[PDB]
Amino acid sequence: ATIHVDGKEYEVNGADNLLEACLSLGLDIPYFCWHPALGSVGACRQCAVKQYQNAEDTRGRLVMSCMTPASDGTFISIDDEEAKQFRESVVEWLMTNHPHDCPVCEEGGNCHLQDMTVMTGHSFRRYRFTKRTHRNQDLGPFISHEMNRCIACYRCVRYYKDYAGGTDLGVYGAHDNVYFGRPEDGTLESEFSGNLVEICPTGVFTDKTHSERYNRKWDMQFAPSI
Amino acid sequence: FFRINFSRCIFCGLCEEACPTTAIQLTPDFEMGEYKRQDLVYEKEDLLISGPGKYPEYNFYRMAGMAIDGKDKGEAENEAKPIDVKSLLP
Amino acid sequence: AFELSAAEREAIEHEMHHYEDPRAASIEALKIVQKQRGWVPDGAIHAIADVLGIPASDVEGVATFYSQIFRQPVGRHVIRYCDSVVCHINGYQGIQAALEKKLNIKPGQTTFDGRFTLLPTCCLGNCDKGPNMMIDEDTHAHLTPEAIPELLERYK
Amino acid sequence: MKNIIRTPETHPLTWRLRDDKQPVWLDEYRSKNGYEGARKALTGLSPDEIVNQVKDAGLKGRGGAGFSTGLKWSLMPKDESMNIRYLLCNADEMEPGTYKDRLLMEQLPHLLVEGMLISAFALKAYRGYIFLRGEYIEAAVNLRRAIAEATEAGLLGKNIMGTGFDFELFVHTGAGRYICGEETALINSLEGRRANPRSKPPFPATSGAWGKPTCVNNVETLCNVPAILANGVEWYQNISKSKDAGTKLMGFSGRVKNPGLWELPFGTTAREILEDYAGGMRDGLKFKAWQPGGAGTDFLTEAHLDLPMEFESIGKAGSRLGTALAMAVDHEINMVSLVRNLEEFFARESCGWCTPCRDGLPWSVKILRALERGEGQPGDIETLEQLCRFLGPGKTFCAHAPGAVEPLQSAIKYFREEFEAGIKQPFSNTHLINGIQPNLLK
Ligand SMILES: NC(=O)C1=CN([C@@H]2O[C@H](COP(=O)(O)OP(=O)(O)OC[C@H]3O[C@@H](n4cnc5c(N)ncnc54)[C@H](O)[C@@H]3O)[C@@H](O)[C@H]2O)C=CC1
Ligand SMILES: Cc1cc2nc3c(=O)[nH]c(=O)nc-3n(C[C@H](O)[C@H](O)[C@H](O)COP(=O)(O)O)c2cc1C
Ligand code: SF4
Ligand code: SF4
Ligand code: SF4
Ligand code: SF4
Ligand code: FES
Ligand code: FES
Repeated sequence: ATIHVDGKEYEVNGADNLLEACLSLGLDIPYFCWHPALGSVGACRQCAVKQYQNAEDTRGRLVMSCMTPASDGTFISIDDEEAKQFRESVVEWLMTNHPHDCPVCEEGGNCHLQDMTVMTGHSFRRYRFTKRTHRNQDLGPFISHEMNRCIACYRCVRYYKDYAGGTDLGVYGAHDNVYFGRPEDGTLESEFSGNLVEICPTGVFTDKTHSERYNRKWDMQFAPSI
Repeated sequence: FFRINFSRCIFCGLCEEACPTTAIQLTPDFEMGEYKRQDLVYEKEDLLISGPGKYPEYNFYRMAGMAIDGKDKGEAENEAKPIDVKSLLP
Repeated sequence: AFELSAAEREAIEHEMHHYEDPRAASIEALKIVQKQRGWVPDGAIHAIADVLGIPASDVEGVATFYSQIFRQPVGRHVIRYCDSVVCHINGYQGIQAALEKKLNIKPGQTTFDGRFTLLPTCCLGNCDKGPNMMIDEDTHAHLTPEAIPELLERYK
Repeated sequence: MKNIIRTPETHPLTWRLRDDKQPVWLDEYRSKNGYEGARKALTGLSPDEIVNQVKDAGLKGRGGAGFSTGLKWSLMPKDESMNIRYLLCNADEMEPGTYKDRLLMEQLPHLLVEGMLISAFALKAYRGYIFLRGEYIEAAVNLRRAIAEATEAGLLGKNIMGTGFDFELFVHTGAGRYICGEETALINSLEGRRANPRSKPPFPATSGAWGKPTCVNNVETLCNVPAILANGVEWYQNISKSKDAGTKLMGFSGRVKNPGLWELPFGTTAREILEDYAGGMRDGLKFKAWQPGGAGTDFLTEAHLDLPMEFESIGKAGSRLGTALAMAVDHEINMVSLVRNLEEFFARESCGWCTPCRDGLPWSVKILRALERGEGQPGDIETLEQLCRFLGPGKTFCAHAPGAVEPLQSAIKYFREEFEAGIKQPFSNTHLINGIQPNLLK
């Protein structure tokens, strides 16, 4: 298929969505709820681009790139001012309730929310009201739970339930008090519960074993091993 | 632990600028000459003073959402009380 | 700790007859347990999940998603006064003040004797006859703040 | 206007109502030409012929959006391997200012049963569910009694009218969420899940309830169906000289002399509804605003009162016809407190799925509480306008938040003075830190 991103012509797979196609081309689009292994749902509303009907269309329409197929003759703009404004707005709405926790958060320096907050260009707070807070759960020896840092992107439940087949993690509640966790305190039962520490784009689910002897990601010496 | 190699330190103040709790500070004192270079490595017992230094009131843990002793959930600044997910209110 | 009664289980299974997937009876099962006990307790989530063959995480998520499935203990009668825009225009705030000053509780609370639980609800679909209230199953329309102490005396 | 004679030709939905507001049961219903449309459908019409007849009659969706019902019915798949089809009646009706379905299912439940029967025969739907809100106790009782009576009378179950068509009707009472009225979220709640909506395409016509083809229709649309099939297409297009065929339950509510609900042809102006049927406003109250179709629609002024209650006319005025149950705001009602109440409802009835509604309606609620308390700060009205802009159609997952912010933008557009009078404090969201000099942005 042929797409035109900001006037530049690209050749992509027409069976892909625009978010994965544009990420494969090195273009940067902020996203939270999409995962390459979990598919697209359109929850977080972060990946907005502006789609035009044809080359000679100026007004466009904001579409969600993870839920839009990368069909032939597609015309999108990532760097449109309205699309950029809306992506910054989505980051801002997530930031309204987010705890002031980065120095005492194991995800810091490794945080996808930190990266996307910086990438959208949002650094000025104009929200003056209170933040919602949540109690934490005890998820066993491996996973540490901090529900304050959640951005309600539904990646954990999608992974743990639809992908890993686990049964003891869910989403509870409603409008802005949605809670992601177990129905009660106890150890997470799935053998693949550890991948929540990399599926979750925030510091809600963290490596408790690493949190015992924590160091930031830039301080690690890494090697490729088996 | 916390250690600073003062034989390497250029006293540029970037650490104090980067501290988000205002724990680390550069104080107006320059008498730090030493006989041995190993004694220029200052551990935490050589750095932790008994007061707030140049910032007399700031407390990062009064602003953080993480629960510590003496500050439960919702007790920090600009924070609502935790609404239970089993609440009767809509 | 929690044991489903026989009538509850039979009602849940008879509800499960009506649907293609037994998960579709989760709301009705929660309402059956709630009608039997006033509220859905903690062990009821696992009991309903065992009966229906779905995880307790989904039953808990359904119970906490819906506002009329009470996951905390309530009073013997649940007063539900309408909050919405037409009852706001018709003056539900006087009704709320009368209810609070008679029951000595805020919305979302239960009286000390366990007799009433005060709750604000959304529109009751009775907007031309507002302001509207719902005690346990009965809808009361054309409310006035002077009728509250008489209307709450027929719910012992 | 007390002199309202309800003939069956001009009032097809409410002519068989009783004076004492008791429900009309099966013998009384069949006495007043009941199940004649069902008999004609099931004894002399093909299902595709009924679909084409409803499409030619111009029946639009009476649930607010105004989509054509024949076009919705024609979008079911033609594959004969899919024969587990479902027909759903959206009896949720959770919109504030909407009370028409309660009247229809409390006093004429057999009208709904006959409409579901005809529509299920047209759609070749083997099963039918009435997704009813849990607060409609008497509607649930009457619907279950009417379903039992129609089953005992051979109008439901197996081999209806000798045709061989099997149709089973159930009543599913909900557990109180406004988002459950959304058709995809209605399907999700019917499946026993959390009532988060679904993205479309796929539409429920091809992949709906339990994956099977599904048709969700309002109570009033299915109540319109039997009159269409018992009197014909020409009668249905010859009762109103408007682009919207048929009659609609309209009505004014809120501090009018006669708050209520009347069945009127399309093209009836809101002024004559308000003055003749509702009687005008009460004593010592001045008309300042009105919402044409429920809590999710734009406010309109007194100059808009002369517009005919159609989809196209109100659409050109900056609002939507909606459920056509208008609400009148008198001069004593502060617009900021009213819009605060609306946004509080819309924020706490969010399903939590998508970020703009979930985390941008509470921000508007807190701003409106501050403006109501006189604690507003500069930036608040512009923040409300940006919230209206970025919660519009296509920015959120479903249409809860566009309809949520429609009253907000209409009130800021017309009654901006009250919002501006809410602002009294200088802007500050940061306290002073002692040793650090603040960056004084100009
Ligand atoms: N209690 C009530 O009656 C309430 C009514 N509403 C009204 O509901 C409306 C919003 O509802 P939506 O679900 O967003 O309506 P919509 O405009 O998305 O579609 C309405 C109907 O047409 C069908 N449809 C639309 N386009 C279609 C297509 N291309 N292919 C197949 N089917 C298609 C949908 O499946 C649905 O049944 C507003 O007009 C609002 O006023 C809103 C809240 C409460
Ligand atoms: C948030 C939301 C809530 C809705 N609630 C209802 C409802 O309670 N009842 C209803 O009939 N339609 C409701 N709708 C409209 C439905 O999506 C759908 O248009 C309708 O139920 C069936 O279409 P119809 O008008 O052709 O009958 C709602 C839509 C939205 C976006
Ligand atoms: S989740 Fe990310 S943004 Fe939030 S406190 Fe942790 S590091 Fe900071
Ligand atoms: S806990 Fe993490 S993965 Fe789950 S919804 Fe919240 S931010 Fe997303
Ligand atoms: S950052 Fe701090 S410790 Fe490092 S050289 Fe500068 S003043 Fe010294
Ligand atoms: S707009 Fe978004 S969060 Fe709000 S009810 Fe719809 S899908 Fe749910
Ligand atoms: S990544 Fe597309 S909406 Fe979340
Ligand atoms: S607004 Fe209260 S009954 Fe509708």
